[PDB]
Amino acid sequence: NATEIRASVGKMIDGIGRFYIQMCTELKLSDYEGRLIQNSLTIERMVLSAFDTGGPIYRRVDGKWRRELILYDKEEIRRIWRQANNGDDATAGLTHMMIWHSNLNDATYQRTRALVRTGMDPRMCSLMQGSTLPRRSGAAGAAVKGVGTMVMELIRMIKRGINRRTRIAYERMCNILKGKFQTAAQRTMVDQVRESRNPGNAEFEDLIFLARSALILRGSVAHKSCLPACVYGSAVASGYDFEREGYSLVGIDPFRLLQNSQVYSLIRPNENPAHKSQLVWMACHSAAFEDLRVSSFIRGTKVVPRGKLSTRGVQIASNENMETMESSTLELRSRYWAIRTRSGGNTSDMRTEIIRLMESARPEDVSFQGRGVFELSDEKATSPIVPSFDMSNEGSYFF
Amino acid sequence: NATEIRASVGKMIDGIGRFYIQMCTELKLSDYEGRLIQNSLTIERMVLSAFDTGGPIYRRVDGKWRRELILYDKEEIRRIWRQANNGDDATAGLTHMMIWHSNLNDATYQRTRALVRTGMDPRMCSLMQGSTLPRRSGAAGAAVKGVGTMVMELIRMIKRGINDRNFWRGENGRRTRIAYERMCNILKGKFQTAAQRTMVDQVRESRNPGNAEFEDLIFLARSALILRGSVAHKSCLPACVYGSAVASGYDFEREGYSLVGIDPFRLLQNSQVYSLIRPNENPAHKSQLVWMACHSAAFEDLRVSSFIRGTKVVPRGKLSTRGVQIASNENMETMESSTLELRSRYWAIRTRSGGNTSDMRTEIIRLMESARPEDVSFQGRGVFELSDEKATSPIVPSFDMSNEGSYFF
Repeated sequence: NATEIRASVGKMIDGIGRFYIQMCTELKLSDYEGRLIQNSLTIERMVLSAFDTGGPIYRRVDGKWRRELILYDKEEIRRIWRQANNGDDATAGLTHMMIWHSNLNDATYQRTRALVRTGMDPRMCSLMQGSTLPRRSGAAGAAVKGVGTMVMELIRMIKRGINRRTRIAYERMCNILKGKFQTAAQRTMVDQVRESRNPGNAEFEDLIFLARSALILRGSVAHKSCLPACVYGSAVASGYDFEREGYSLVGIDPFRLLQNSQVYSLIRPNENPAHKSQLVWMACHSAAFEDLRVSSFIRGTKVVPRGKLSTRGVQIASNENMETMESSTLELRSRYWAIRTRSGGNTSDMRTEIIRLMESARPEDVSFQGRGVFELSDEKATSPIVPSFDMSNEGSYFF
Repeated sequence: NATEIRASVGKMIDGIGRFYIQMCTELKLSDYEGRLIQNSLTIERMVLSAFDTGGPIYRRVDGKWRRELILYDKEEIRRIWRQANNGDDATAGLTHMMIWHSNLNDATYQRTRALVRTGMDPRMCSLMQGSTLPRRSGAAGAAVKGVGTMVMELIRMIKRGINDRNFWRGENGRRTRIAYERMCNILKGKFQTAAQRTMVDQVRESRNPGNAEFEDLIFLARSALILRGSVAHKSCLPACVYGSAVASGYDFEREGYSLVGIDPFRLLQNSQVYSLIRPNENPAHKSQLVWMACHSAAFEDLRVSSFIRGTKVVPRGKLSTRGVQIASNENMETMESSTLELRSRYWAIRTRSGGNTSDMRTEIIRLMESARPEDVSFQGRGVFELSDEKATSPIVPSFDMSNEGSYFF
């Protein structure tokens, strides 16, 4: 059923577009200045703030870039927003940029300080997908969350409490949690946790276990390709009428759109452009915890690890100066595309059950058997391509 | 030094009187109206509601009485205040009003509602003195408050942080903690035994105050039942009286006034103060009340209470009167006004001491274990006559005559 799902989400994409265009028309920005991922970000956040303000806005004068600090009627923003969505709320829409930000943050930063202070192992990076994503996120907003993400929450919710209506949350938060697991025991053990009203260290220690079980017996976590507002604004302005022509966040749509996007970015004096583009590209698909090998394969070019990456962050801090600042054109095109999946793959004390399953598991264990990559011409999911990694690679752990 | 105090006191007294006058002179009152206790309380309230306004103002239509829910412009009241007060902000004066009320409050309502609530034993009245006094009252406010109240406010927080909204955390949390500490130090201050005091320190040294800390305070509170705490007793009078007093041109600023001496009794002695009373009550029973409230002798031994006064001071459970102020829910055509018997044969001085004698928990028990109700405190002090204006002839009474039921409540 390509009617609702493909076209209803198109309508949510149209809104973001239209809005971005309106909002650019207010700031009286130029074309080059509306394609500046920097300005786009600021706008996106102005809105999510107002629906739950001012921000940094960069301008282009003969030669150099001028940063403007501006403020807008928090309500005016809310007004312009609905105008674009037919006076609707389109929570989906706000939630969408709510994720684009997430996926950018899960790739720009490593959230160790928080994991440890929670009592999670810092090496549990690949499980913190969407830890930045405000709880306000929608129902299809949490589905993108990693197993580890959920645990950090419950553990804090529990840690302060064990240190009224709050209950329905906890059970559900677990049901979701449990719905991440895709194996008997995994599933069953979550229940054994959800049994206690005042779950103390008994649980505190057990979920942490299950957290680690997912490192081997992963769960189902959806990935959503959420592009910057500018990309959708520009597309809408170019005539693309997505609600009519349909759009996806896990199909070929997002890659194809990024195959023509003209996004620019501010870039510090010593930073590497190629390295900058990489970053953004990984935020456009939630590939911050993907196997670098595959990311590079699909990308078309080296996908260098975080450490070796030359950049501190896409947003420009108030600290920096504009004199020594310039801007490059972001390389967002990719070689092939792939169905962003949700599945994690698979081959007494319920712990034992898992520990026993954990064991038989080898890192070499092939997942998504038969699934492959698609050419950018292959609109339909017709012919798949299987990658062979016998190759001089460059790692697998972005972090 | 000593001559100063009395000046400021007078200075304050004077201000107050000067004020209540202006209020009468305002509402176009009379000698009578301006002496009715109920009318006074309404004023004082409004004088306080103006520094964070309305109340019932009583008038007499020959045959019956009148209510008039007066709403006087807030900012104006606080402005006539400085006028009457030389353009000084008499905050102390405003504190005097507050206390008068607290002391009239303890003398009427038994605060059990709140005790069982915070988990304190319902039998701790002896300790809940000055509890209705808001935080808005300074050091004066605290000196008056007692162990019960101090514990109560501490337990209130201990618990408020168990629901824990990060109660003791973050920039504001750290600010609360500071407060919690202050209050711990206030409690500790009142204690006379190092054991109690040292044991306070053991509680305020925690950072996750919970049941542990909680039970230790309930403990410290029982102890104050026998190892008396050191509390402050003052003599605060309805400003209607202070009005009449300045009337005579009695300049307290000169003549000096005090809140722990004879001066308070001197006024109440020559003073005409009425109060509205409903049917089925003994018009003397209200007198006791107001009188008690005036001296804060709500938790004083009924003996020393009934002796210090000429008549026999009866307990609450045989005092037919449900308070000074009057509700709006019931008949006002049956309001017999009466003159309050606010006099006493003898006057005594109010004091601070309670006459005083986890290892601390095991050791405090000893002291308690050692105390006896038959122990005499304040050896050497007695009651004085109104002719002995300079406390000099102690009349140390012989008490136990089987009329022992000193527990007002």
